[PDB]
Amino acid sequence: MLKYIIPTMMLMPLTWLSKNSMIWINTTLHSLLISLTSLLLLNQFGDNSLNFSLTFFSDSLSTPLLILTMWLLPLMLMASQHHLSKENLARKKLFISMLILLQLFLIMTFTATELIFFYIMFEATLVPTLIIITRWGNQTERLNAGLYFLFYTLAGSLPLLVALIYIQNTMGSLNFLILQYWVQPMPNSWSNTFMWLACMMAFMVKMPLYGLHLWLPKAHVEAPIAGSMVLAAILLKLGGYGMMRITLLLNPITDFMAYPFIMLSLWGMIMTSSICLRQTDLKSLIAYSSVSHMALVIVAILIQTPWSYMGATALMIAHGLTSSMLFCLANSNYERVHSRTMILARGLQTLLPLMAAWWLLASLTNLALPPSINLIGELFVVMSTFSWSNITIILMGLNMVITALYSLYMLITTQRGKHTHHINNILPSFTRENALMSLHMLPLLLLSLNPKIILGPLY
Amino acid sequence: GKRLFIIKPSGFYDKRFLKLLRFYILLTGIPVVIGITLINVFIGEAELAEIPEGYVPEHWEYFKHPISRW
Amino acid sequence: MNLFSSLTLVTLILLTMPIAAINFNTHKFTNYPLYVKTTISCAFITSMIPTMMFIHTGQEMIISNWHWLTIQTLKLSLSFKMDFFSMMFVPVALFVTWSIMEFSMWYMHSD
Amino acid sequence: AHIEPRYRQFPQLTRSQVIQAEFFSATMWFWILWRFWHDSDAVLGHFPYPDPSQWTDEELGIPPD
Amino acid sequence: STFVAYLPDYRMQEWARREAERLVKYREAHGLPLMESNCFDPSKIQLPED
Amino acid sequence: ITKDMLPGPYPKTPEERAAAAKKYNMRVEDYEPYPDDGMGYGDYPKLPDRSQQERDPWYDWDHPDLRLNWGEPMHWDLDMYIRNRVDTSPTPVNWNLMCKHLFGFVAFMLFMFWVGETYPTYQPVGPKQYPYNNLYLERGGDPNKEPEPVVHYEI
Amino acid sequence: SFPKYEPSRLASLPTTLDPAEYDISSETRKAQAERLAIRSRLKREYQLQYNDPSRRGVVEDPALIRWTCARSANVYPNFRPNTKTSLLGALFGIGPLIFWYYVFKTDRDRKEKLIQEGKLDRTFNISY
Amino acid sequence: SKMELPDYKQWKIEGTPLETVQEKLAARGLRDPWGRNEAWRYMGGFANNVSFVGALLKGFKWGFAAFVVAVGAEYYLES
Amino acid sequence: AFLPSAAYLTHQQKVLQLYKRALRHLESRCVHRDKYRYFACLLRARFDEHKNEKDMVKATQLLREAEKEFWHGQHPQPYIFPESPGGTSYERYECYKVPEWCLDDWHPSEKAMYPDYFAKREQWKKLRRESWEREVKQLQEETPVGGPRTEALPPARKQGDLPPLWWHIVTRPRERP
Amino acid sequence: HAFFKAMLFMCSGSIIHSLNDEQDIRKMGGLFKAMPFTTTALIIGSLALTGMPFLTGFYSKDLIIESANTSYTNAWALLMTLVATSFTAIYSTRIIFFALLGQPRFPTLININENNPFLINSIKRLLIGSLFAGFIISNNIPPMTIPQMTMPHYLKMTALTVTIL
Amino acid sequence: RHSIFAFTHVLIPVWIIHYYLKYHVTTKPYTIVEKKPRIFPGDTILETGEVIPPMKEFPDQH
Amino acid sequence: SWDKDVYPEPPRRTPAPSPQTSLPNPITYLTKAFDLLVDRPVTLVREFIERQHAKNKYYYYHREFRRVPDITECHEKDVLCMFEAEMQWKRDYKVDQEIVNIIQERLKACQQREGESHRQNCAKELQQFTQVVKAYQDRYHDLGAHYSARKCLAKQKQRMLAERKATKEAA
Amino acid sequence: DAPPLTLEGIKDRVLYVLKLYDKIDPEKLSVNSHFMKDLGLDSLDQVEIIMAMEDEFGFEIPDIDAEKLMCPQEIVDYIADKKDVYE
Amino acid sequence: GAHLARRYLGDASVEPEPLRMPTFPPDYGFPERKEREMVATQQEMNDAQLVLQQRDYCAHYLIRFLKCKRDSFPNFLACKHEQHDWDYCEHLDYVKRMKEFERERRLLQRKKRREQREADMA
Ligand SMILES: *C(=O)CCCCCCCCCCCCC
Repeated sequence: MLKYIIPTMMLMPLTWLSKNSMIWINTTLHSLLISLTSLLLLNQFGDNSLNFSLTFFSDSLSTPLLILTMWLLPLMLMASQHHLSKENLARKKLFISMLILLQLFLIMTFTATELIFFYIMFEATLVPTLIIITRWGNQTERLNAGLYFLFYTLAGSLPLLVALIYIQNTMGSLNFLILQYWVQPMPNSWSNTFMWLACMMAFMVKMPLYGLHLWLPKAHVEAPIAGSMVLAAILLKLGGYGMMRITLLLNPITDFMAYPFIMLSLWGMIMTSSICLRQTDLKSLIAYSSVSHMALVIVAILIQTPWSYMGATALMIAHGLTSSMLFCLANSNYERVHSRTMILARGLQTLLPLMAAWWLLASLTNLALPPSINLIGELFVVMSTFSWSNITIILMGLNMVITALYSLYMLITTQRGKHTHHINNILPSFTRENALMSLHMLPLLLLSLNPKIILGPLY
Repeated sequence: GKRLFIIKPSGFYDKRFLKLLRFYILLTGIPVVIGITLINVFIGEAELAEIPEGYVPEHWEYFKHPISRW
Repeated sequence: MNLFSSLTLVTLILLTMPIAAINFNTHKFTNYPLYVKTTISCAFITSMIPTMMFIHTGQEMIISNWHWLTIQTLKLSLSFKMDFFSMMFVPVALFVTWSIMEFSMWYMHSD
Repeated sequence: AHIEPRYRQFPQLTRSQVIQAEFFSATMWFWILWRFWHDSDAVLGHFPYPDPSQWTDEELGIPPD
Repeated sequence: STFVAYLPDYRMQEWARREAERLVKYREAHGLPLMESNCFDPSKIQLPED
Repeated sequence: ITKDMLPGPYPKTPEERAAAAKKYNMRVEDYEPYPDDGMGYGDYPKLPDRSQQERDPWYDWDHPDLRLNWGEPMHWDLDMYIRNRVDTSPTPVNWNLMCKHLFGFVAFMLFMFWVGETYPTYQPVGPKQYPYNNLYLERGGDPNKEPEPVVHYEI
Repeated sequence: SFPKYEPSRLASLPTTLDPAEYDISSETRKAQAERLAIRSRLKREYQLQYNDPSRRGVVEDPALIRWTCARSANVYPNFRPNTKTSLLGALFGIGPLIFWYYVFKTDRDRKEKLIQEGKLDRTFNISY
Repeated sequence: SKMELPDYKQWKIEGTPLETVQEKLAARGLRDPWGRNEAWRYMGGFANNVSFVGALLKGFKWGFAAFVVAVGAEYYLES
Repeated sequence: AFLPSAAYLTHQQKVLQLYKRALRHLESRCVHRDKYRYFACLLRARFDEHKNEKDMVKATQLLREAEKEFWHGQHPQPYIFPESPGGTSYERYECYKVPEWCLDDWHPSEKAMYPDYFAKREQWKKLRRESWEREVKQLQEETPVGGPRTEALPPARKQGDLPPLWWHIVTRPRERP
Repeated sequence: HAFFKAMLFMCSGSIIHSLNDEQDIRKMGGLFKAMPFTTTALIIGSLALTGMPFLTGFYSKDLIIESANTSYTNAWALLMTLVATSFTAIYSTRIIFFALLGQPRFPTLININENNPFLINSIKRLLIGSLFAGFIISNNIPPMTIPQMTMPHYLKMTALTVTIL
Repeated sequence: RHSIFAFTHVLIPVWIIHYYLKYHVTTKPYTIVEKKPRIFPGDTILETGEVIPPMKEFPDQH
Repeated sequence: SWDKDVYPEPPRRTPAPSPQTSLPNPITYLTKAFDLLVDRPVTLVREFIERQHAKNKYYYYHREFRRVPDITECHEKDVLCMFEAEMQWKRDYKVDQEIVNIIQERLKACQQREGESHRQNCAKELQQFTQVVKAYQDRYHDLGAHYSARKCLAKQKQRMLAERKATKEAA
Repeated sequence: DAPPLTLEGIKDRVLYVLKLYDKIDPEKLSVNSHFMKDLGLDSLDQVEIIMAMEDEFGFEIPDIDAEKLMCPQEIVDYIADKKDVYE
Repeated sequence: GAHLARRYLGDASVEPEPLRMPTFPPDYGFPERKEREMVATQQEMNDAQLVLQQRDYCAHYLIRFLKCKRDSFPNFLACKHEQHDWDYCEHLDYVKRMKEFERERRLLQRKKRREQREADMA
């Protein structure tokens, strides 16, 4: 993984040496070139992981997340290059520097061979997201959201540090391959109870688990578009990848331990979805949709069945792409109408036909329309949970209503009806926005043909 | 007759975006599909054969399509 | 075998090609509903012929023509099942949809 | 030309729709009358339903008792 | 799309099918049952005596 | 925007209520805040809980779809009462009469279906007589074992 | 005679059956005049801000921002923990959770007990 | 474009059931103020509409004649 | 109740509204024209029975009982005109009523194929931007203390002056685009 | 069912467009002779809906009635099936009586016109389909099950008696 | 240029699908499964040439 | 092509078409027109492509793996050989899943081929399918999402212990 | 389909519907005639006449607008502004 | 349909239950009864691909009608006589089933009369 870290460390002076008018083009070109070279990680096997050295390895689980991350960064640079056109050159270069550092941090975190390196890199991902949220955010109370995000993450992750150092001192190592070959069963003791809690609560915080999800409806709203995308499409999957790695080490206690937590999602993803039925802020609606999808991911990972794992990773990738596209749509509409109120801008189909088509495609991919990746993942999760127990189909099936009952609702109020009279600054669609949304959407429809590369490590 | 001007939003921008998107997709889609069909027709696929005694093939010889072998 | 499978698959492909034709369009079409109505009628004939051969013989089949997924022990493939129900339902729906082409061409001319 | 509008009177009708409607009504009546003269079974009665209680005792195997 | 359409026989999965094309061909020739119910040889297993 | 044009706490004395009514641009008598149950409604007034369909559509509104004027202080639950959602328009029949009629109708039909399931109808004929021991071999029975043969005779 | 309209929570009384509409008192007249004047002033402000040729943008609606801030950010500063809110939080916040946990624990215990005694039909279940 | 209306003298109250309604009202002591406006609906081509049995038996005569001709042709063509 | 110009509905307006709604519901319940005409004459006679009244309270609960009887004898599914709200064709082509200001966002390539219409639109825009100042000057002085009491707007007074706030009514979209 | 239901809806849409989008049947009538082809299509569609013998519906609907009585079935289900058949006949002739028969009720501007080749050819194709496709399908499908033949006379005329009543 | 619509839409997909089925679909096993045809007593088989014997003598009822 | 033993097919028996009516069947003329219009040019194109293939021929081979001692002949916490044993066990798992796929394809092909006589003419396929899924459930089921050769070895030891107490309680 | 209407045809049709009324005479009926002042009718006659034109032209005129349609020229004006004449 | 009245509204101890019928041995008052004969051999009736519900005693006419449907294409109405023959055979089978029903009813009535004789005699 030293063939990708050094290109980002060379991208850093590439955005610190360009002119004031050529930073965006050079950064976009070189990040797209790195995204093109990112496909060499697909040399995987059905039984072995692709190991490069003692510190970096990549199986069939971290590879789609890596590809999504360094495909999302050029999209981030496109999405955040208009509302920062009034900023200072030094602050613009600092913004690009934070984005490049965040991408480097993510691609170093996703390939961490040993778990302590993953933990320190996982906490190191806090700094640029917090800086972006508390600096380039628009609303007044963004400091509260940044403090809530940082403290939820740290209060989750410090018992994770204590448990990881305890495990390393107890058995001898934290390599994932060695722990795959030196695993030991954990008996049903209260020490193992608190060990499971310390190893899990950080990832339940960053997923987020229902009950501890309160850092999402704030930090997803007042943040800018790039911070919203990096919060919605990567870091939750970072927590999911960490939980997937950790849950190997905590058998067979989880079989009688994960009863509340699973069900803390198995009801929560109902009522949070109901919150999307009564939301006046579109970005909060997208954030709560992300909460519901991550609760489904929590259930799939915690029941630890194979089909659940495949559904979890497929829904992870599909929901990340869909939520990034929806956040870009919300940002474009907010730029056009200067308000985040959903009830304000109405009848946008009569003025913006192509944007209405993109809205329709994004809403259809959000409600798991087959044969998209989201339907594949959610269907695999439903099969696995029905294998777990019968009655839980109800707890999924009613969600099958409510998701549609908000998503098409989000499609209706913003697009269908008589248009607003006093709003007369709706410009035609920018080519930048259309390019960004096509770059969001077309990879999903292309991966719908060949999903076998994003179905997990055990396909 | 009595033709009335149908008031409509400006349709130049979306049509230009779709045209240039189709152009930039096809400008590389046509040569790569021409190369693919020329590989399929002229170079052709592989043939399955049993391993001879005393031969240790390279890894790319364990695959069929020439693009996959490359 | 040769006539039946080819004719059913080209019925499907004939019905699905105007979507790509209109998605790869630059200019304004000259009677696009007329073109789609001709496509519907030709697909009706191309689907009525294997229906006639099934009435003559009694031949049913299943074609798994694209290996899509091999997920764990389950195999998912693009499979078309031509049996009695599909055989005697497809031409009826295509004829009704042909009449719907003609009536919608007359009806929505002001739209 | 087309059919010109009229005010509080019967609209002008050409020959084509009238002869089409008359021919189709005649075709329907001819078809139903021909199928009633040919088959006459599915509507009026196909097979003689025998009376259940009129069967003779010696062929149904009940001894005289 | 060209690259992902032409991965070199991904995860050896297609190869596994070819291996299956050999294996049952073996086990339909010598009269062996189709698939043993024990993954390892039972003669090399020492159960804990009780 | 400014701080004193925004909602605050629950007013208690008359002059705070008058200031709230001035801010919410209603009369001092038509301003009825929610009761102080500690739920978080604040000083938001209680509209008479009517759908937007109840408003006259022939009136010229600033927002014709929502039937709401500009700056009109909307309901606390306006998103519940939009024209694509829950309505409160009057019905030709009473609501309780509607509910008891529907419940009695469905209960009577379900009881009729129950008593018809208990009391079936049929044609006074015998069973379908099948060959080959009631088709044992064609039903998946093992040919190596010979079950008890049934034999169907003339009548 | 006639069947009198009984209003409910989802069936409002008709406007023409209201006795208060049939009141010709002076106080109702000044109330109607005052609300008409308020509505006329707001309408005049709206169409003054609406027909301006120089303005090209969003006419700010204070009522919409007021409603959004009352719905979103002004719910916690005006909250007092009392017995009613505590009872409604205990009935709706943890009740469904413990009910669902109990029914699922019972079902999973029954399924595990049936499986471990070898009675459940799991012959063709090889996907899990 | 511009359509020329016919004369208004032709719309008379008679020839309708409207005059029966009017005389029953006069028996109770009222008068009909809109006889002429509704008099167009019962005068002209719309007068004496067929009953339902006439609607069901549309085209029965020619259908029966063609049925007789066809059954005679198939009766004489069997020999 | 809720009217743009008046703050209340008088007795005459209530009686006429009840009469019109009763005639509509009676026409719905009496589908054939002759039965409808006969019962409309009967209803007009019933309304003219109590036309000449001198006590306001007697008219008040007579109207109350008449409205109660009309509520009892209404059609559950009254006839609604297609363009009226609640009809099948209500606000349908409102989906195609694109506002005129979007024409200000057109490309110069697609603005060159309608030269004369856009020149006339430029003239209309100039007329609006030269009439706005005198229309707001007219509306400022004519407005009394406390704002206007009614929603009615004053008309054009001086010669050469356009009525105040006229753009979004004169340039409203057509019914059939 | 598909053929004559498409016919009925499509002729209804022709009538709706011919009368300026007036959809209520209480503002109708007098269309028996103003729309001859549409009246013929609507009458044939209603007759196929009711179960008029030797039409398309008679080749399916009446047959299921012959299987709805001589079977080990629920009594109340068959009872409301027959009552539903009577109700179908009732509302079909109700639509015939209100829309086609009677006297005109539309506004005084008459714009009745159907002389368009697309509509005429399309409804003609659906009319030929409703005339003969039921016979073709009922006589061309392979025999999949055993039809009921020996069954009494009072059960034989049940569908026709219910329709006539 | 009168019959383009019956050639550029029909015959070229017929050739493409026929080739793709003849040399890419039916080559792989069990992709296309055909039901065996109906055989009646007294029929003749082209592949074997053995004619089916006729059925039993009918105990006629009418 | 495919090996006939791994995907068996009973030989087809197509009847001779015996005409009894004077009306000529149009399906024969349709097949003749199809063979005159479609079969010949496609066959010519395939022959040309086969000539171009036969101009330049190259070979590809099927990879094989030798036998390593499995997980039961490995010292605990000894990675350098038990890793190979786990590797071979995962390869055997993939091959065995493909074997189950082959049996499922055989069963479905038998059902579709025999049609309405599937209850009688496919007893062998269903019996072999039942046997292979019983053995598959006895080998790999209930392992979990983090399965390894140690878990399968423990499950096999548990099953053999249950068999031992079964024969001890029956004697 | 849907033929256009001209304002001359609008007043011709309105005067045609007015001239068939039995409480009116076809002699002093003009296009600038007040219904109660210059013609002498009732308010019940006014609302019933408004309902007659509502049935004639096939759309509903609201009561708030219906109370002010007081002369045939004003009815023609309301129909003209509703139906977008002289295009 | 008076059998429903005789079974439900009257007494249920004399009318047969179609779920369990016949309840009496076949050899009751029937000296040397005959067995109904198959005509179609089970292999010939199996390779004709008949549905299991259609595989009753009269499958030979079904085989003949299917063969006539196959050979007389496209004249689908050419040989309806074989269809009439198969329908007649099905009608005869239904007649035999109804005769079995009447025999069971008469035997149950005779059993009731025998128990009535026992009650009024012993
Ligand atoms: C006794 O009645 C046997 C017939 C079948 C059971 C009764 C069926 C009743 C409904 C169908 C006949 C309706 C006659 C008007």
